[PDB]
Amino acid sequence: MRVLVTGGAGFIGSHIVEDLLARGLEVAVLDNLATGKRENVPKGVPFFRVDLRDKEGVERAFREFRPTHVSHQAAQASVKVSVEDPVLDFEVNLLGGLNLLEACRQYGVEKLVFASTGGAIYGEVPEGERAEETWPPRPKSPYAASKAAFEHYLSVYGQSYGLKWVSLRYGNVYGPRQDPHGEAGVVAIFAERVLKGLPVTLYARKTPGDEGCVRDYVYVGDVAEAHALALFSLEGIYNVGTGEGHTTREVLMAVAEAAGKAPEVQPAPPRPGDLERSVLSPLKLMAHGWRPKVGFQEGIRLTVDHFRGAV
Amino acid sequence: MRVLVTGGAGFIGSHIVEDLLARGLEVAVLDNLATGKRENVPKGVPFFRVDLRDKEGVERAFREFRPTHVSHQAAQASVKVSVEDPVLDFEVNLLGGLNLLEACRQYGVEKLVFASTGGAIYGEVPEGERAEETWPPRPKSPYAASKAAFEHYLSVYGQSYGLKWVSLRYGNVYGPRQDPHGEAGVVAIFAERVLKGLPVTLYARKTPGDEGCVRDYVYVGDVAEAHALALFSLEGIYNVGTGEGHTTREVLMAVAEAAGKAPEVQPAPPRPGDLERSVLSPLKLMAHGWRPKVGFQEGIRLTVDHFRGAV
Ligand SMILES: NC(=O)c1ccc[n+]([C@@H]2O[C@H](COP(=O)([O-])OP(=O)(O)OC[C@H]3O[C@@H](n4cnc5c(N)ncnc54)[C@H](O)[C@@H]3O)[C@@H](O)[C@H]2O)c1
Ligand SMILES: NC(=O)c1ccc[n+]([C@@H]2O[C@H](COP(=O)([O-])OP(=O)(O)OC[C@H]3O[C@@H](n4cnc5c(N)ncnc54)[C@H](O)[C@@H]3O)[C@@H](O)[C@H]2O)c1
Repeated sequence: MRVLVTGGAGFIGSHIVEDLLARGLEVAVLDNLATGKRENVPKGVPFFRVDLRDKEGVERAFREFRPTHVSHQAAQASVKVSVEDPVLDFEVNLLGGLNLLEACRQYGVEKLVFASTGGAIYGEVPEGERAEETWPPRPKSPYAASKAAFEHYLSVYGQSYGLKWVSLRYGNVYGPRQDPHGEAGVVAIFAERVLKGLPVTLYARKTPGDEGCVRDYVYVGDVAEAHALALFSLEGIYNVGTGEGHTTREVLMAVAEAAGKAPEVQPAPPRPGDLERSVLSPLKLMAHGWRPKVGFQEGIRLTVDHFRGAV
Repeated sequence: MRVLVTGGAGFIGSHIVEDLLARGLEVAVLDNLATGKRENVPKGVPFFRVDLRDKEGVERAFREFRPTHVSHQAAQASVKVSVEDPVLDFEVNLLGGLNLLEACRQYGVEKLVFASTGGAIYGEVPEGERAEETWPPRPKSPYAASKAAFEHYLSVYGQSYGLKWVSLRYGNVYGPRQDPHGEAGVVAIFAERVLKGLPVTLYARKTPGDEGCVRDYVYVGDVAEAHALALFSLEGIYNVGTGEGHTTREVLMAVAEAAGKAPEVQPAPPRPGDLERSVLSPLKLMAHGWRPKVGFQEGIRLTVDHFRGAV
C-alpha cells in the first residue's frame, strides 16, 4: 500500500499524513504550496512540488512513487474566492482534478478518497433538519459546483473504468495547524485574533449584527480518523460531521472563553456564496464504528491552545 | 433581442437556427465545425468559426455580436467517444462551457438555454416509470457527468451572478441533417444502411435476439419548438421528450417501412455502457401547452426521406 496525499502540505492533509505515518503506511505528498507549507510535511516523506494543473508534473510524481491509493485533498478551498474568481476554482478543482483521475486509471490506482464539502453541496439545510447522503446536490457557489462535479466524474470513472472511490463530505473542519484564511477557517481567524486582542469580523447570515450562519463543526482529528476508515474499507458517499449546528456567534463566544479575553466584534453583511444553515447527519458513517471522539467545547480549547503557543 | 446559438451548424442547432429565423429573430451562430457543416447555416446569418475552448475567440464573437440571449448547443455529443476520450469530453463541454458562461457574465447576457441530456443524466429508468425533473442525476459516462456538472454551474451562476437559465433535457433527438453519432444516431445509421441495402447491427437489450434497448425518441422539429418556448418564458429544468419508449427493433421496423425495403439484420450481444431503458416524463413541459406535433412513424418517414436525397 502506497498512499499519495495531494494537498498533503495543507491543514487537513497534514493531519492525514501524520495519521497514516502513525499507522506505519508508506506515504507521499503532492502539493504546489499555494496555501500549504513545506514545514507541514515531515522529513521522512517524499515531496512532489507540482501543480495538479500541470499534467507532466503529475505524471512524473505517479511514475516515481507508483501509488496504490490516492487521497485527494488539494483544491481551492474557499467559497468567497470561488465567487470572486470562478475560473480559478474550476481550474484547480476540475481541471486539476481530471488530470489526477487520468493519472489514476493510467497507473491502475486502486482507490481514490476525495475531500468533498458536506457543508455547501446540499444547499440550504432547513431548520431542525440534517443533510443525508441521499439528498441531491444543490450547490450555491462555484466552489460547491466544482466539488459536486468532481463527485460525478469519480462516479462515472468507477462505472466506466472500475476505479474504486469514496467521497468524504466534511462539515466545517477546525483544529491546530489551520491557516486564518477560509470560510470555515473562522475558528482559526477567531482564535488567533481574539488571543491577540485584535478586532474580528462577524459575517451575518441575513442582517449585519445578527448571530451569523450555522455550520456543523468537526475536529480535524476525527476527520483524519474517518479518512483512514474510508481508505481501508469504504466505498461511496459519506458525511463527516457531528450532527449539531452552531452559529458564528457561538463560535466566537466559545473561543473567547478558551482564550480568556473579551472579543472585539465588527458586524458585516452576509458574504456572497454563503449558505445560512448547514448541519449534517453522521449516521451512515457512524454505522461503521466511526465517531467524533472530540466534542465542540473540547475542540475549541485544543485549537486555541495551539494558537496560544503557535509562533 | 440578439440570440447567439453555439453549435448552430450541427444537427439540432441548425433546426433551432431556422426556427428562430422563421420567428423573425436576429440570430448568430458560433461553431468550430468539428462535426457541423457550414452549409447548415443560412446566408445572412453571421457565423463565427470559433472553438469554445478558445477564450480569445469566444470573447471576440461576443464583442462583435453582443448577444442578449444564448442557446448553448455546442458540445461533444457522443457518449461512446467520451468513454474513450474523457479529457476531450471535459475540455469541450465543461472547459468550453465555462468560457461561455464567463462571456455571458462579462457581457451581461440575459438568459442561457442549455442542451442537456435526459437519456443519460437520470440513468436507468425502471419499467413502467418515466423520469421526472425532480429525480437526481445518476450519470454513468464522462459525457453524462459533463452535462450534469454544467447544470450545476448554470444553477450557481444563476444564484451568484443573476444569469437566467434553462436546462433542456432532450430525449433521443432524431430527424434530417443528423449524423450517426449522437444519442439517437441509431436512426441515421438504420436509415442510411437500410436504403443502401447494407446489413444493420442490432444490439440486444439483455439477452441476444431481444427487442433491444428502449429510448424516448423525439423529432428534432418538436425540440426546436420547445426550445423557442423555453427561451422566451421558461427557467429551470425541463425534460423534452414524448414520454413514450421505443425499442431498437421497432425503430428498425419503422425505418424499413419508410424505406420500403426488408433490412438485413446483424444481431449482436448487449454492449456495456448502454442503458437498457430510458423514458422521460413530459408532464412539466406539457403543462405549458407544449406537445409533439410529429408522431414517431411520421418522424421516421421524414428522416428517411432526407437520407434518400443525401447523395
Ligand atoms: N477545511 C474545511 O473546513 C473544509 C471543509 C470541507 C471541504 N474542504 C475541502 O478539503 C480540502 C482542503 O483542506 P484544508 O482544510 O487543509 O485546507 P487548505 O486550504 O489549508 O489547504 C489546501 C492545500 O492544497 C494545496 N493546493 C491547492 N491547489 C493546489 C494545486 N493546484 N496543486 C497542488 N496542490 C494544491 C495547497 O497548497 C494546500 O497545501 C479541499 O479539497 C477543500 O475544498 C475544506
Ligand atoms: N441528438 C441527440 O440524440 C442528443 C440527445 C440529448 C442531448 N444531446 C446534446 O445536445 C446538443 C446538440 O447536438 P446535435 O444533435 O446537433 O449533434 P451534432 O454532433 O451533430 O452537432 C454538434 C455541433 O456543435 C459543434 N461543436 C463541437 N465542439 C465545439 C466547440 N468546441 N466549439 C464550438 N462548436 C463545437 C459541432 O461542430 C456541431 O456543429 C449537444 O450539446 C449534445 O450533447 C444530443
